[PDB]
Formats: sequence, structure tokens, C-alpha cells
Amino acid sequence: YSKDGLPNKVKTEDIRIRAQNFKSALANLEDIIFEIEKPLVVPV
Amino acid sequence: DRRRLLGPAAAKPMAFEQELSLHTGFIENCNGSALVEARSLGHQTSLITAVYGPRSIRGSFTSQGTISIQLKNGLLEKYNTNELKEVSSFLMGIFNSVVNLSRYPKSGIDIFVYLTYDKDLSQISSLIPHCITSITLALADAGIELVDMAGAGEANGTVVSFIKNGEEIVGFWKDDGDDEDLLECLDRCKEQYNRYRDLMISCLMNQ
Amino acid sequence: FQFPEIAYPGKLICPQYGTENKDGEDIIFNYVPGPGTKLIQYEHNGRTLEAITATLVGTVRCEEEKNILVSVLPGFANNLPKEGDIVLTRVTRLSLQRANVEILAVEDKPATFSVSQASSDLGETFRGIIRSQDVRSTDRDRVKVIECFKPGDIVRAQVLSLGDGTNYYLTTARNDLGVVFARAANGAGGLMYATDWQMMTSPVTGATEKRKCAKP
Amino acid sequence: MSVQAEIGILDHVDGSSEFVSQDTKVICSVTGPIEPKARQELPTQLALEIIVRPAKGVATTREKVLEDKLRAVLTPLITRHCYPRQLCQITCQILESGEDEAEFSLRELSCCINAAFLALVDAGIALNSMCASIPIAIIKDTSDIIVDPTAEQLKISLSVHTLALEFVNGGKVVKNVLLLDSNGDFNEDQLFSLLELGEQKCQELVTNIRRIIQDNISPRL
Amino acid sequence: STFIFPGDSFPVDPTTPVKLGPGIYCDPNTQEIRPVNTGVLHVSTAYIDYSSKRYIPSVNDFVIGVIIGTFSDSYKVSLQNFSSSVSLSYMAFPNASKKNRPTLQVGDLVYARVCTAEKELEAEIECFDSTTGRDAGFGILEDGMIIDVNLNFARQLLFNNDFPLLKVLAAHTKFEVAIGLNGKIWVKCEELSNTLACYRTIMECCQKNDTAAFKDIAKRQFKEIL
Amino acid sequence: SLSVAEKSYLYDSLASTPSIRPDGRLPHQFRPIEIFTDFLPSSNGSSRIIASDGSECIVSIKSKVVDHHVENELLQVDVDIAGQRDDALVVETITSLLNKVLKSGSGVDSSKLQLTKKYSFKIFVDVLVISSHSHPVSLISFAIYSALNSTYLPKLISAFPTFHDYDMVKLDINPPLVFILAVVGNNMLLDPAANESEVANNGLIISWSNGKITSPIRSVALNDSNVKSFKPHLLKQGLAMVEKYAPDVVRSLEN
Amino acid sequence: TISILAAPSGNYKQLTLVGGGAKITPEMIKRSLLLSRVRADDLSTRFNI
Amino acid sequence: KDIEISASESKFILEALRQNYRLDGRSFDQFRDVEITFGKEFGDVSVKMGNTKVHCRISCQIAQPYEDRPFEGLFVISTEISPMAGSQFENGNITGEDEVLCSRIIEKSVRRSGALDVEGLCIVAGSKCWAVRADVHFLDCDGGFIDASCIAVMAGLMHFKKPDITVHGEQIIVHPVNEREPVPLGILHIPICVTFSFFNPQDTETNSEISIIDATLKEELLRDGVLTVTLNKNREVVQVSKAGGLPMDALTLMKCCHEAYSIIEKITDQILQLLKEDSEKRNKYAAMLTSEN
RNA sequence: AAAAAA
Ligand SMILES: [Mg+2]
Repeated sequence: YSKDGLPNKVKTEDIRIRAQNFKSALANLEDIIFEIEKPLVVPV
Repeated sequence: DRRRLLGPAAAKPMAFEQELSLHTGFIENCNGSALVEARSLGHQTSLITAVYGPRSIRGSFTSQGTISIQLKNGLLEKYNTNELKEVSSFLMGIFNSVVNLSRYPKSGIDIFVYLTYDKDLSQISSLIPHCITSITLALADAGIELVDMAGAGEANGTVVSFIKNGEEIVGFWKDDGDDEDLLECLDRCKEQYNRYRDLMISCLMNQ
Repeated sequence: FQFPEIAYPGKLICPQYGTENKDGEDIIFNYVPGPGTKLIQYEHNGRTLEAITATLVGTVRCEEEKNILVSVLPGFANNLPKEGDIVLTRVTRLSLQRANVEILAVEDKPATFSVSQASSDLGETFRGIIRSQDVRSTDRDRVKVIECFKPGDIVRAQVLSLGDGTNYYLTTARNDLGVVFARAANGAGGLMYATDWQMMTSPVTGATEKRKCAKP
Repeated sequence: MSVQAEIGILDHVDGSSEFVSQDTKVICSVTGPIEPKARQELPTQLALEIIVRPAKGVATTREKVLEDKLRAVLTPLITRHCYPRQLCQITCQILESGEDEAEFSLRELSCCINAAFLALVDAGIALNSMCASIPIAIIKDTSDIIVDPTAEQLKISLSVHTLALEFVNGGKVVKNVLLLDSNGDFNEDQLFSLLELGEQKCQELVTNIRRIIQDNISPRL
Repeated sequence: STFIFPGDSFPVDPTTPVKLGPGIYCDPNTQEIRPVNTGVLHVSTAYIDYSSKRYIPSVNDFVIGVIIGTFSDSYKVSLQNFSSSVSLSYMAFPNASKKNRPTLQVGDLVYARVCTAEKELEAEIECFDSTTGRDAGFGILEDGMIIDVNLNFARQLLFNNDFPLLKVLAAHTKFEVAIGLNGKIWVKCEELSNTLACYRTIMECCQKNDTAAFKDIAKRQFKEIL
Repeated sequence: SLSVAEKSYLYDSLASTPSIRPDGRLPHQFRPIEIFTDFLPSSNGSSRIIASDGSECIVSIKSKVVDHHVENELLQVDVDIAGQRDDALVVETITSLLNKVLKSGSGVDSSKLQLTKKYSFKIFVDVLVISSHSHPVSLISFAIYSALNSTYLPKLISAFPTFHDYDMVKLDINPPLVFILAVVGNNMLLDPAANESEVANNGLIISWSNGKITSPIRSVALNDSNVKSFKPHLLKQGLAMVEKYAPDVVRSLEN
Repeated sequence: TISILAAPSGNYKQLTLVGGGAKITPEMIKRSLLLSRVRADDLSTRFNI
Repeated sequence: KDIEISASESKFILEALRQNYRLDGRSFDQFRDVEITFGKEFGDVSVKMGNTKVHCRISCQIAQPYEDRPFEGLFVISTEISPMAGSQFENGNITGEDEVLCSRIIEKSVRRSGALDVEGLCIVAGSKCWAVRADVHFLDCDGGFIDASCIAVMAGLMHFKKPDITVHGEQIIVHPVNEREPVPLGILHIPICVTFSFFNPQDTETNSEISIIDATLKEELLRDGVLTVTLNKNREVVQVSKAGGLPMDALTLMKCCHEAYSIIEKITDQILQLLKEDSEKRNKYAAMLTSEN
């Protein structure tokens, strides 16, 4: 339903690319990188 | 009744060319489903069959599968519950020969057949070949291994189910009618079987 | 293959035995039933006959392994936990000497998985038990089960023996096996990720709980 | 809206309470944490067994709705992750209808909520916050909003309502609405006017409830 | 007194480190400290005292349990009705043995302490403290009589030595007593009339709940049997 | 509950061309039974049948008065099997089957129960199965048959309600019989034993009225395992088998 | 969850709101009642019944 | 779920009964003091015996009588036990041994004893009549289910008053409570049940039996025999139910009837008194409200 | 569905 309140049939292709976008994004997850302070370690 | 809403108990109820339509796999609640609609003369029948399984039974030591069939009244309350159990027992005597039970050890297959709409312008004898058609479709759609396609026909109240291309019989239902119709009913139902068989096979391939 | 490609349930595919003539010698093709097929008996000309008959609607596949295997592939059921397979499970309850779970999905072979659909509020789902000795190869004798698994945590394991017809026996001894997905405080907190093999941390609330983690 | 309540009227139960509002009187009881049945076991959270019986006859589908609505309120209240794989039996028995039980069940619902929460307190269960429920109705003619009406006021009422809010910080700040039931003909303007008077009266019973606990719990300690 | 309600703001500042305890809950996500019960907040240590008739397994707690089952691995002991069972190992007894097992039938009263108690795991008790001379009254309780009371009356009786119960009962009669933190009190005397006199007192004292009414009840109870 | 070693033995024995039964019976032989009748004074008719395996069925016949214009079914058969529910699958199946066997427009004359043009006798048939080691459909059938042969009702006085205070009417009718058959291999069998049905490939339920085969006729699965399809010639053979050996059993149960 | 029974006339019948996982802001009620009005007005006249 | 009882308790209570002592400090022939409180509405009644707390509510509706008895009325009792009385009782269990027993005992005390007139509950013969229902709510379980439910039902029926009905042709009309006063149900006699508990201790072995009246929850689990006798002020036995248990002489049976008659007579005069005090309580309140008009 | 002697 749009702003006017009129029913709009969602295309059968619309949901297809939604699955293509989801399956592609879920297959390769971005590696979560977080750093922790280590005052006990020293360089060479 | 504390289970459902039956309303006032002091009240009383109201007092007053073969064509087929096959559809399968329209229910996502189960493993296999089927819709069968037949219209002939002044009598049409629409029923739905759902198949849930095969699902594992805990502690079961059965080396083969276990089939359970139950018929239900969807809308019109006509057939007696006692008679529904009888047909169910007849139907299970059929598919226990049809279904390859050796494939599902320690498992069980539940079959629900909903009798939705039946117009009539014995009695339940005519619906039997449609119940067999529905179940055989729902089982084949579900993935259950069937040794052969089960089908039947109704001739003068005499129902007989065939497999292996009508060469053998997996079920026989004779009620009322008359005598000496043995050879005739076997030939008339065999034509209905072959007709129902090809439409069933075509139904599974097309969709 | 001189045999029908498409097969509905009840359709004749090929007889019991077969043979052909090549290189001046008779080659014997041995037809054996498979998933989707069933060897049954037919009668014709007053004489018995045995032939491979498909029981499921689909395409016929004739393959050979180092004999001709005849099977029918549909357009789940065949997939069942067998010794050596990898299975994703969920912890249902924790005891002191063991840890019982329930089987959700099973890893396929060359990742892809086979999800077993069942009702978790009934008990129809396959149940499995992970022994305390099968937790890790390191120190098999003394293992604290509380510091390894947790109710609700997802555990990737491998089935050793089926045992009886009730519970499956799994193990998380190797590196690629252990708790995969888990949350803080039995699922009340935020998501946690696997860092060390024996330590699971959460890069959100800074919470750290002791689990048995697998290798990324 | 003068009410009355008691705490710990039952012996063999872990916690109990007796709520009184107008004519509707609903006594509640709570046992837990105890050993759960195999079918009720929840590996992480805490299981809730809720039972609501009427004043006359046997529990029907009507009471099944009362149990379902009561469950929605007590669920977020109790910290389920404190008692993994355990059981809590909550039974609410209605002693008197206090209304027309055939046409209206929203008066008894609020009382079942109030009595249950008090029993949860007495039984010593982990609660995230506090709660209070009041029955509301709107007369067709006067078109006024009445908080905690009577039996005769419901018969001529156009629409009936039920409000249950969650309270934090000394029973002042409202975290979230737990339950909001409404039945009958009403518009949107009457709805926001219902919460305006409801939230005020709810907090009035919250602070009223709080002092009831103090008078009963403190002498035990 | 300072009365506390669930969901209310916590008076104690989050700046200074404060050790947790029973009565308060640490939110696994928002990391805020909130009260979950109703009672009086005691700050020395932070915990909340609330009225409860149901006991929960906790480390270092003295409990009186009843053997409801005998297995090969351990004992099944119920510290309270309808509650989950507790695991009492065979090695949890003084002078333990391998092949030889301690003699305990179904229904025998045992006075033990809870060693390991996890929320998501079956609790465990041991019939020998860890440790206080191995004899704090631990072991089988022969004969006598037990009484069910609330948890508030049980803990104050065992811990607080200013509680005028063991003080007032010792003057009326000479007896040995064992008190569990699960609301169970086991008292054994010589004559049965004395045990009955002790049962009726605690039954009335727990009901009325008055510190200065102990001597009054005990006087009229012991003179009633005669 | 037989072992596979027993089932494989009994099958190879029954499926053989000179079919050997475990008890030596020929394919048309019936096991010796025992029928007691008229042992219930409170009921209009009664019967009791003991079988070889220890199966037992008690059938009671009672009646009342009602308008036959408002009641289409003047014959109600109720089946109660010991240790079984009233809504059980097998119970309600037999309950529905026997009602088709004994019906006003099937195998029972409706004019026999006709007293006047307004009122008629409605017969209530009750069935109590004490012990059942097999399908009692044939056992119950022989019990209801002997129960209707020996029946006594209040004798009418007027014509076309009042009854005779002493003298009584003896209902003389031809009650239907139900013979269960077993299909093992290519051979047909009459009166299947307990252990025979567990290995039988299929089965037949055939009725009988007035020296002729009649409805209902069903094809029941005696088990759930070795159930297989059968050739049409077996149905023609089975029906003919019942046809020729029925005057023998009827003649026996007549005495 | 939020359950609404809206009528084409503009009024309402059944209103069920239960928050168990998050706070329920009044702006979401107005958003729910707005979406329920159009949903009910669409189902009122669709198949011309 | 089952109640776990220690071996020490079982030995203590049994030995105490041999010394004529019990936990609640009572006698063997003594019955627990019963207090009866009526609610606002008529028919609502609360009965309490020591720690045992029950509740009863009498209702009524217009229904049709059975075809077997068209000249009679309808009566039914609900004794369903909720877990409120304890976790020992399951939810929705009518197949309970002691539960169906309590239901039948109080049913035989009301119906088959001719206590309540079902013929006077018949509006139209073979058409419509009154249907009196009594729902027993078991609040707290300290024992004495049969006894407490027996008083609650009886006291409720005598305190209950059905709306006056006038027959107009085939139409049945109902008069409001403000226009006309409700007519009380007719009770010929008041039956009251007394529950006995038998014990057979060891040691001090030829002849030894212990019988107490109205046992508590702890005493009810240790008893070897159960006996329930129902008596009234009319010097007659309403009903008596002894199923198995410890075998007893016929003399000891009538010995328990004599001890019970002194108990039922005392509380029946208490019920009639509390009915009298409550009847005049509503009378003085009705006159005060009118005087301020 | 552990148990007894040494
Ligand atoms: Mg039966």
C-alpha cells in the first residue's frame, strides 16, 4: 500500500532479486574486526 | 461442551461425460497434498488429501512403515463416523500393497483425507475411487515410494481397485446393486482405472 | 541406454540381468535396485518374471562404481544420520556425565546441508547424546560438561555409532567440531563468536563464556 | 475505586493472594520453581502453567481466552532465564463474577492479572518490573470514560476495555504497555483519551499495591 | 527501614565496585543492576531479603533431605516436595569405599550440605562438609520429627545466635537439633511428649512470627501436655 | 506375534499347490464350534459361540415399539469388544459392516417385523466379544444368526398397541451369514486361523442370504505386512467356493 | 503484537496490544491504526460483495 | 506428582497415635472447628476446617428434564480439583480415585437421601424445569475433602433462593430480584458427612486398632483405612461408604456412628444458626436503607 | 534391573 492507500501488486521478479540479494550477502559475511588494548606486550 | 462452542443444547438443527480436475502440492503444511474434483451427470465430488510423513517413531522396532488413513467431513455432515472408519480400513488395505513399506523402517505415514463438497442431484461408494486417486497422488507427490499406481472405478455400487495395469486387484468393495455383474463391473472399472491412471501420471509430470 | 529415461511409479525400466556383445566377448551387465526402484515379480506367458520397477516419479540414472546401479532421482527422506557424517545439533538438556541434544541438519558430501524438518515441541525430532569422553581428545577422563556446552547452543558434531533406535552418539573431538552459534546467558544476552578453541567471547557486551568452540 | 487485597492466605502453596474489586473477587495461587513435566520443559527459559476457573460451571473456551491473555502479561514480568528448565504453576480461581459473566469477561480479567502479580511477589519469583490492571468502560449515552466500573454500568455501556501497564522506578515511569484489550464500538479519539485517564489511574493502583506489599512482607522480615 | 520494589532504580552508585548476591539481577545485555524481588536491601555486600517458601539449590547451604530413590551411581534426594531431585554421591560420605556402599534406605533423613549447585544442572550434596571436622551433625538422622517452615524462619534460626528459639527451648527441655536452609527443622528428644511439645511451638511461632512471643508460647505448650 | 522363521514356514506351506494347513484342514473345512442359545430371560433372544482358538462372542436380541414411517432402520447392531474402545477403528468398522449385512433393504425382510400399518417391531442387536484371536466378523455373524433363529416377542392381539400377556411370537427369518476368506499365494482358504491370517497375502469378506451370495462383499487385509495384490481369478474362485460350501454350514447351524 | 478490527465507517471494534519484547510508542499505534484503516477499507470493497 | 513422606515422620505420627496424641493437638473423636462465611450474593458460602479451606457457589438455569423423569428436576455437582490446593492435584482430572469418591458420596447424600426436592424444581412436566448446579472450589488442601465439601454444599443450598417463576401458557417468564423476592429451595433434612481414618500399628500384636475423626493431610497419607458415614438430626443414616481398607467389626462401625451423631448434630445447629443470623442480617439492612428514603 | 565372601 502506497501513500494514497491504493493496493499495488508486488511483481514476481521483485521478490526474486530480493532472494538473490539475500543469498549473496548471507553467503559471504563481513569479518567483524575488534581490537583490544595490550599494555603487557612490547616491540622487538 | 467445555471443548468447543456447540451453542444452545435446547435447540434443533435444520429440518427440510466424465470430468476431472487434479492439483497437487498446494499445501506447505505437509509433505504431500492433492486436490481431486470430479463432475458427472448430476453428481460432483471435491475432496482434499494431505500426507504427513514419513516421520520417525521413537522406540519403534517395526521393520516396515505404518500407514494410517482418516476421512473427515469438511462441510456437509452426511456420512456416519462408523462408515468413515470402514472406508479408512478399506483404503489402508489397499495402499499397504501399493506403498513400498520396506523403505521406511521404524517410521509412520499419516494420511488425512478431507471430504469437502459432495453434491448429489450405495452412497459413499461413488466417492471411493476418488479417494484412492487423491491418496495415490498425494503419496507420489510427497515422495513416498509406490510399487504401482493405485486407481479404481465405481459400477452399480461395485468398487474395485486395480494396479499393474488392471492385471491384478488391490481392493474390492461391493454394496447393494445386483448380482451377476461380476464380469461387467470388472471391465467397466478397469476402463475407469486406466482413465484415472493416465490423468494421474500426467498430473505429476506437468506441474 | 535403450531404457526409458523418464519413469513414473509402476513403470518398467529394465529386466533382472542384461548382456551385450563387444570386442568379441560377452559383457554382463548386472542390474541392481536402488533408491526409487523396487525389484518385483510380474507374470506373462504363464511364466514368472523379475524386473526393476521405479517407485518414485523422476529421471532414471545408471551409474557404476569401482555392475549397473539403477536409481530414480526425484525433482530429505533418503538423508539419514550414518556413522561418519557431520551433523548440526542443538542442546536440549545438560547432565553431569553426558549431554543430550537433537538433530537438526546433516552435512552433505562434496558447504551444503540437509535440513530435517520436524516439530520441536513434540519430540518427533531425532535425539542424540554426546558423551563426556567424546567432548575433546585433550584429557578424555576429566571433562567439565558445564564449561563445554550450554542449553540452546548450536553444536557441530560427527556421529560415531547409531547405537539403539533412540539416541545417536556424537563427538566433538576434532578441531572443526564444537559450539558454533551461541548467545550470552543461555540466549538472554547478545550474540557470541568463537575465538579460542576453549573460549567464546562476545564483541558487543564484552561478555566471555567458556565453551567448546570449533575452527573457523 | 476502593479495593482490598491480602497476601499469603494459602498454606501448602509457595505463594498466594486474594484480590477484591467491587463485587468480583479472584483468589490466586503460585507454586514454583518446581519440577516440570516432560512436555513443559524449556531448556533455557522458565515454563508457565496458567489455569483460570470461573465462579460457576466448568472452565470453557471463555476461560481459555482468559488464560491466554493472562499469559501475555505475566510472561515479560518474570525473568525466565533465572530458572532454566523449571515450572511455575499459576492458578486463578474466580469466587464471584462481579458482573455479567456471559456478556463481559474483562472485569474478571483485570482481577486475574492483579491477583496473579501479587502471588508472584509472595512466592518470591524474579520479576523484571511491576504491573497493574484496571477495567475501563464507555457508556453509549454519556460518552464518558469510567475507570473501574460496576455491573450495572457495563450493561448500558457501548464499549468495554482492559488496560495493564508495566511500571519501573518507584512505580512512576512506565516501561511498556503489557496488555491492552478493547471490545465494542469506539473511535481513535476515545482511545488516546482512555490511556490519558488510564495511566493516571493505573499509577494510583500501583502506589496502592506497593503499600499493600510493605504491610505484609515487612513483618515477616 | 528501606523497602525495595522490582524495577525501581538502584540507590547504590555504579561508580564504586559492589559484589552481587541473591535478590539482585545483572542484565546480560543492558548490563544494569535491578531488583527482582520485594523486601529490605541489606548493604554492608549487596543482597535482598524476600519472603519465599520455596528453596533453591545454592553453594555452601545446609539442607535436610529425604532419600526418594537409590541408584547405582548416586542417591536421589528430595530437599522439598515437587522440587527437582538432588544428586548425593556414594563418595560423599565420611570413610568412603569403592565396592562397599553406605547404608541408606528410601525415606532416610540425611543432613548434608550443597557442594555444587548450577542453575542449568542437577544439584549435588555431600554428607561431609568441606570442611568442619567432618561432623557438624552430618549424616543419617535417626527417628525424631521434622517440621516445614518458611525460608525466613529457617535461616535466621541457623545463622543468627540472637534468635530466642534454641535459647528458650533449651530451658524447657534437653535435646539435639538440626536445621536446614530449605525450611526443614529436625528435632529429637528422649520422651515423645517433649518432641511433640517442640513441634507445636515452632508451628505456632512460624505462624505468628514474633520475637518476644517465643517464651509465652513455649510456656503454655509444655504445660498443655501435662 | 510370530517370528519370521514361523511366517516363512507357514507361507511356503500354504502357498504350495497341495496347500498344507497348520491344523490339517482342507481349504473348505471349518473349525469345530459350540453354540448356546436362549440363556437370557431378560432378553428376547440370546446366543453364545465358542471357537477353537478360544474366541467367544455373546449376542443379545431385544426389541421395542416405534413408528416405521419415522424410522427407516428397524435393525440396530451394536458391537462391544472386550478390552476395546467404543470409538476404536476395528470396532466401528465391524459395527458399520454388520449394519450393512443386516439391513431392512439388504439381507433382511422388512415385512417380517411388520405388525400393523402404523407400528412395527424394532430389533436391537447387541454384541459382546469376550475373546478375539482373529477377525470376529465371521464369528459374530454365526452368533447373530443363531440368535435370530431363537427369538420370542410379545404376541399381538389386534390387527390393521396391545400385546399378549403370556403367549409369545417366535420370529422366523433367514439371517445373513458372513464368511471370511484368506488369500495366500494362489490358493483360497475358508475360516482362516489366527496364525494363517498373519501370513496371508490378502483376504475376502463375503456375505450370504437365501441360498445366494449377496452384499456386502469386501476385500480386507488380514495383516499389514505380507499384503499383496491378487489376480481376478481368485475372486471368482473364492466366491464360487463360498457358494458351494454354504449349504453345508447353514445346514449344520440349523440343527 | 497488535490486533485491529477496523470498519469502513472509521470506527473500531477489537483492539489487542501486547508488548513483550519492546516498548510500544504511541506513534506506532497511530501508524498501526492508519494501516489497519486502509487494510479494512480495501477488504470492504474488493469483490463487490 | 506425589507427596514425599520421610520414614521418621511415619514412625513419629504412628507412635503418637498409640499415645493418644496428634500433631494438631486434637482428640480421636473430636472434629475440627468449622467456620462458615457467606458472601454478598445468595448461595455463596466459604467453609474452613483448621487449615482446610473450601468454597461453594450455587447456581441455577432454565432447562429441560430427562425423558425418564419428566416429573422431576435436575441436580449436578462439580468437585473438580485445581492445583491451587496443591501441586499434588493435576489439572483437569475427573478420573481421580479419591476425587470421584468425594463427588459420589455427597451426591448420594443429596439426591438419593431425598434431601433436596427435585419435584418442586419442576416448572412444566416434561417440558421445562430448574437445573440446580453446585460447584465446589477446593482452595487449600489440609485434608477432610469429603467433610468440608459436605457442609459447603448443604449450607449453600439452604442459603440459596431461586427467582420466582410464573407460568403463562407455554411461555416461561422470569421475575427480577428487585420486583419479587426469590423463593428458597426446599430441604427436608440436612445430611453431614464424617470421615474416619484407621491405623494398625506394630508392637504394643493380637488386638490393636486406632480410629480418628477428620484427619489432617499428614494423617491422611498414613491411614490404613477410610470410612465415611453421613448422618442427620433425624436419627437416621443417610449413607455410609467403606471400601476395603482395614477390616473392621460391625460393632466398631456403629461405634463410629455414635461418635459421628454427636458431631453432625452440633454443626447442623451451627448451620441453622448462621443461616438465622445471616437472614436477619439482610433484614435489618433492608429496613435501614428504606428509612433513609 | 547394582548385589555376597576374601
Ligand atoms: Mg469396549
